[PDB]
Amino acid sequence: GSSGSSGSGEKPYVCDYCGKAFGLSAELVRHQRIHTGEKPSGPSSG
Ligand SMILES: [Zn+2]
Repeated sequence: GSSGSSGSGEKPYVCDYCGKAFGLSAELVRHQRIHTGEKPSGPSSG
């Protein structure tokens, strides 16, 4: 039962769907992907 991920600070680019924080917009966009799943070309989803 491991735990503890202290390091990521409050970022200006935080998602609303789930509520994730991202320092760079790119990180936020690529993330939103998890929320938008369509035409999945290849076994990749978790
Ligand atoms: Zn999200």
